[PDB]
Amino acid sequence: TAIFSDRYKGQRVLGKGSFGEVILCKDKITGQECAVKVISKRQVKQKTDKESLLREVQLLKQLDHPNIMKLYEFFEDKGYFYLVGEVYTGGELFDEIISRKRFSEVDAARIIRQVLSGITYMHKNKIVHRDLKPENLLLESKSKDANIRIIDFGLSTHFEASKKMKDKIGTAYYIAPEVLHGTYDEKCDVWSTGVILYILLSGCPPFNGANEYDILKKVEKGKYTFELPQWKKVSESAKDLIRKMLTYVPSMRISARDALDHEWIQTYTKVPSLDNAILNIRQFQGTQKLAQAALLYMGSKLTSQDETKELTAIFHKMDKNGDGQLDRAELIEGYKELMRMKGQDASMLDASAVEHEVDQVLDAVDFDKNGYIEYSEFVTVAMDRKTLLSRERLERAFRMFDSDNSGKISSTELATIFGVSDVDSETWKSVLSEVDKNNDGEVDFDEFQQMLLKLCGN
Ligand SMILES: Nc1ncnc2c1cnn2CC1CCNCC1
Repeated sequence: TAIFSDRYKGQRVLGKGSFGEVILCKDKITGQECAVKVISKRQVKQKTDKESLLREVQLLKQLDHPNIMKLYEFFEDKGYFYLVGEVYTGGELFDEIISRKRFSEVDAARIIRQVLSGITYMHKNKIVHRDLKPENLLLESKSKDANIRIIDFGLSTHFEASKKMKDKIGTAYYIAPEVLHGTYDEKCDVWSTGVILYILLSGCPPFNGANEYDILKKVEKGKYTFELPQWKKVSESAKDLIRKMLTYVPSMRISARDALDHEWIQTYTKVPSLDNAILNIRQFQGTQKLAQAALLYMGSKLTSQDETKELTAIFHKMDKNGDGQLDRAELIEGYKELMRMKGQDASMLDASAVEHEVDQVLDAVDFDKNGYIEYSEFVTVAMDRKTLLSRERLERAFRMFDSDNSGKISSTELATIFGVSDVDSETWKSVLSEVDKNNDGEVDFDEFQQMLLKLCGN
C-alpha cells in the first residue's frame, strides 16, 4: 500500500518507450534520480495474472549485470504501473554510432559482446526479452567508454504489445520467425541480436520490404543474403556467426553463451573502417526517426482535437454563473478533471504537477494568477503548448533527414517514409496530389506538415 507520488516527483520527460512514457523522477527524501516507466492500464493489457507479475518483478529487482538495466521499485494503482529504475544518459546506441568518423568490426564486436553478455546472464535466469531492438540498447553515459544497457528485459511476457503503428516502428525487422507463429523460447533473442549484427556491419536490415507486412513476410521465409558490395569488406567469421544466429530452427540456432565463444567475438574483442555501413546506418536512422515523428505528430493533433473540446466542456459546466470567468483553483480543478477522464499525460503524476502546468500557461497568457481568468483563452494556450511542442519535434526530424540541406523531400523518399509509417500508398499519393499541384515530385517542410494534417482528418 505504498504510493508512487508519496516518494517520487517528476522532473522532466525522458521519452517514449514500449508500453509507456518514461519520466525522469527524483526521490523526495534521498534526491536519487530514477527513470520511471509509466504503463497505462487502459492502453496496455496484461498477459499474466497478478501473482505472476509480482514474482517476476521481485526476481528482476535482485538481478544485476553491467549490460542490463537496473530495476529498483515497482508500484501499482487503479490506472497505472510504475517501473522505477536507473537513469542512463548516453542515448541510443545507433545515434552514437552515426556520430563517428570510423567504425570497424572491432567496434561492432565489442558492442555485440556486451549485448550477448547481458542476454546470456538473463537466459541463465529464465528471462526472455523477445522485443530486442536498437532502441532498447542505451549507452550508460556520454563517455566514449560507456557500457550498453539493455532495457525492458522480461516485460513483454506480462504486457501485450500495441497494435498501433506509432508504437511499432522498427519492431518487424528484429522479431524472430517463431515469435510470429507462437512457439518461441530464449533463442528468439539470439535471432534479434543477429539482425542487429547484420545491420552494424552492412547498414541495411537483412529482412526488408515496402511496408510492415512485407517485412514480416521476409522474416517468416527467413532467407537473407551476403551479396551486397559492403559485405566484401567483412570477415568470413563475422558472416559465420551471423549465419548461426539467423538459423531458422531455434533448436539448431546458436545459444547466447556459445556466441560469446565464437571465433569472431574472440578475435575482434581481443582493421579497416566500414565507411559504407556508417553511411547506410545514418540514412536508416534518419528514415526511422522521421516516420516515428510523423506518426507522433499525427497522434498529438488527434489528442489535441479530443482534449480541447473536452476541457472547454469541463469548464463550461464548471462556470455555473455563465460569464466565462474562472479562477486559478477552478482552472486547476478542471485540468485535473481532464486527467481523470483521459489519463494520457504521464508527466501530470499528482496534483502538484498540474498546479505547475496551470501556472506555466497563465504566465504565458499574460493574465494575473490571483484574479479571475477567461477560460476560453486558457484552453487555447494550454493545448498549443503540446501542439507547438510536437510541431517542433517533427521539424527537427525533417531537418535531420534532409542531410543535403536541400529543403525538400523527394517523392521516392516519401514512399520510403510512408512505407515505414505504414500509410497506404494510394492514400498519401492522393494527399500529395492535393497539395503538390505543380508536379514538383517533392515537398518542403510546410507541405509535408500539410500532408500529415490531411492524413489525420484535417
Ligand atoms: N533507463 C532509462 N534512462 C533514460 N531514458 C530511458 C530509460 C528507459 N527508457 N528511456 C527513454 C528513452 C527514450 C528514447 N528512446 C530510448 C529510451
